[PDB]
Amino acid sequence: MSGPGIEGLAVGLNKGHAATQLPVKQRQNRHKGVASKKTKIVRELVREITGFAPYERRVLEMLRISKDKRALKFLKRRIGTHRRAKGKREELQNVIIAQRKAHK
Amino acid sequence: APRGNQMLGNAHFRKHWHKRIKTWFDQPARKLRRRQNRQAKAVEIAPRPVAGLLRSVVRCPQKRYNTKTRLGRGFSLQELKAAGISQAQARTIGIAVDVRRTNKTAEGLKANADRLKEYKAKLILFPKKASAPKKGDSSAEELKVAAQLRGDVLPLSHTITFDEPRQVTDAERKVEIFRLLRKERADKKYRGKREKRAREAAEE
Amino acid sequence: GAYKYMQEIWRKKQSDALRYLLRIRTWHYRQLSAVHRVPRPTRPEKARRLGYRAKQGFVVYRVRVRRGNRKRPVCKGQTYGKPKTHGVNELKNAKSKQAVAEGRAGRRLGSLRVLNSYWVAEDSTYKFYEVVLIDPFHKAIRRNPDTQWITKPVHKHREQRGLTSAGRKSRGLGKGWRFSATRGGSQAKNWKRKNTKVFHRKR
Amino acid sequence: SAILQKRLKVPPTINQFRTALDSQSARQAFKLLDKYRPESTEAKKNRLRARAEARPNTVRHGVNTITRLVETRRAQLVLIAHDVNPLEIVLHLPALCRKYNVPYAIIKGKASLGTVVRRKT
RNA sequence: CUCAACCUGAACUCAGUCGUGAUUACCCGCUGAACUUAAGCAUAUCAUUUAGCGGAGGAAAAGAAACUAAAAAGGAUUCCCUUAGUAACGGCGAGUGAAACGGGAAGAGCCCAGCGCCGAAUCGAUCAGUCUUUGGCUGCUUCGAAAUGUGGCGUAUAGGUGUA
RNA sequence: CGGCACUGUUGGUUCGCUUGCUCCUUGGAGUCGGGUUGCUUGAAAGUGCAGCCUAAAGUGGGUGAUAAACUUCAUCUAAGGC
RNA sequence: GACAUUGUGAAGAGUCAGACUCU
Repeated sequence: MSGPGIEGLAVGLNKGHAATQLPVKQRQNRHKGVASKKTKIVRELVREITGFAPYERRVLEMLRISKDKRALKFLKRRIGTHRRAKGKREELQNVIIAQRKAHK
Repeated sequence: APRGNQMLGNAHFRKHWHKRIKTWFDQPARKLRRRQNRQAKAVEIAPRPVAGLLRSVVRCPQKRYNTKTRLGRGFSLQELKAAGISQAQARTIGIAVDVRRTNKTAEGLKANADRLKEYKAKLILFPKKASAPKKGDSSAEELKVAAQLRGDVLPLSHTITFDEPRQVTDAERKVEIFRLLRKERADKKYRGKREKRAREAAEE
Repeated sequence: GAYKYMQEIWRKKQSDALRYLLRIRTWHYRQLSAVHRVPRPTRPEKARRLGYRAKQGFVVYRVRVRRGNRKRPVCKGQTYGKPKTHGVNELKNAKSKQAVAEGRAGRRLGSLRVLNSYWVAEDSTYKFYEVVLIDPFHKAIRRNPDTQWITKPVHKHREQRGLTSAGRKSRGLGKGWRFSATRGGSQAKNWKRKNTKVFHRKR
Repeated sequence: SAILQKRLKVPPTINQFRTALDSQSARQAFKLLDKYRPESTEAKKNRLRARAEARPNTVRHGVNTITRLVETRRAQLVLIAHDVNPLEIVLHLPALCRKYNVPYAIIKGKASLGTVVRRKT
């Protein structure tokens, strides 16, 4: 902290030359990534039309039997990455919940 | 067969280097060619400055250089807005625009804003049609003084200044500078371990 | 619009509908010649995205390319060298199958200019690509100031010079330390620059 | 190819295009549609010189236009050609219309619809 | 079974175009050795190089960040000096081996698909006028391309509506 | 023979452009990613390229040079073009 | 040998809880 004998530190968690921060505004290029409402509707409709892939069906059966670990391992092997496998497993679990609520 | 005390050879000449040889016998010729190109460009775009667009003031990225400043690619949109110049107006007036650069600090923004203001003050604008001048357009006796500028536009100054002598204060003298530096280093080094200990204590 | 729906549907290649359609289309493609003019693009949305326009002067061909590695063309696998060069079988071509298909189309049609290509089907033996080409001398192309660029001499045989989108993929171009090997626009040019012995005038 | 299409099992979303409007309903639909055919070439010729000297209801066409109309719930009836090739061009229209509660029918003949619209298909 | 559409595919000494083959100094994409060095030799080296194939221009290619980085930050591509025989690779042997920051030459930005609005407002031949006719401008000329969508606005710096 | 600057004249063309406020809106798939194989690099638990298998998502995706989870962030916006 | 090309039905056995695996 600036004071007698200190004008700024070159090391430590408080290192840095003193400066005044402007408010942060998200750049335009940062917006890419968010689905629009129309895009979400399109994706839901295309899902309803086309259906599921064979590995998605196998994971659905695994989740039905409540083998979350086996489903995660299978999705890791197929999709490839832990992050993507977790995302796909969450989506398929949501599908399981929706089917249960609709039927029973 | 190296003999005696020698520095072990290191020459990289085991490739067919005779096929790739570059000489510099045309250095003065290239110098003259670039001078001639500059003269031709000056004639083509007179009375506009030969250097071309005006460039911004920048701070060198790394801490090894961050005490220096240099010319940039252009002026950020924030800088243009602060100086009251549109991007299109800057383009037609001859100011470089850096569409990628963004300002995160008031001091850096203000330095370039002042640079833009000074350039606008020094600018001379000729009538679009010589017969009929318009608003913002420079006056006739101003246009009579117009001359082509050579070299960088608004060149930077690299002179170093020495702080005025002052008095040594007791508050300054009482600080333990080495202990302060070591304390900062220790705090940064052991931050995470202390957080882990605090979390474990909270769980207990 | 409908184009978003076409894109999303085509993204689901394992669905029953697209599986059936691909089965039918692959069977149909297998019965035709290796390079064959097609009346209209099979994937209009993809063609539009790559730069196709339903205008006189744009044509579409279908190219079939055999899959697998590139066997080294030597007699009885005889290499006549050190063991490091004895490989004959597990050698992979430097250009992708799509680039090979684009090159075949461009070679066959020397009077046109290859613009782009896209995937349409595949089986264990063949891969099928549809290549969009432009006639650089049709007036509908020459008088349009947007497509006038491809009607210039410097754009002859882009697919033989590796300038199309697919061809560029194999050249390792890019920005950053990952793609530093091709500074100057080509690996060969960068290597020449790095390995040239420079003799300054005064030294 | 025709034999193979008959022989292979067709998923429902593809098979839905095989069952089109019966002959009588299709005739009624075309009778209604022909009342709003776009402006003819002869009509355009006659209108051009009159306008130089000096937009009713019409059938809309084009998958993008029809998709926008359906999504905006502005179309009252939609007729989808049963033989669109590639089929992915219109593979979404039945479901989209059923989702937006727009009456829709798969009718026989993209060429017939193009004739109604003064086009090829 | 008659006639009429579309789709797909043909034949034309049909009307008008276009490609082929050369050149090697430089340029772009592939293919790809061994002599040699390691005092032997197989990885390694020679070398991502002789040789072979293809493709352009007056320059080519690259090019407007899915970048560098971790400052109080830089800001397309190309090229020079320096970084530097350095980080790194290597029977860690012989040997090989960059880049950013920094100083300079030159510096110029942009267009689509998609979403959305207008929705055929777009375009090629042919005919007839007209001109400054080895090409241009006008059309109730006649055909055709185009709704499986040509053109206009518009692309990350966003963009658009309305409004001052 | 070219290049310029100014005058005349022929043809075409211009409801735009900037800044403030208001509301609406905003994107590339057999591609990315993963496994394995081969080549390549100074790139070292994979720098670049390609074959086969697998195969996405939507504040998602890529990157931050030692691999993996859980965490702070920073920085861009790939798979289209001049 | 595995994966893909590879689709449509039956019977048996085994896993489960209508599916999978095999022959």
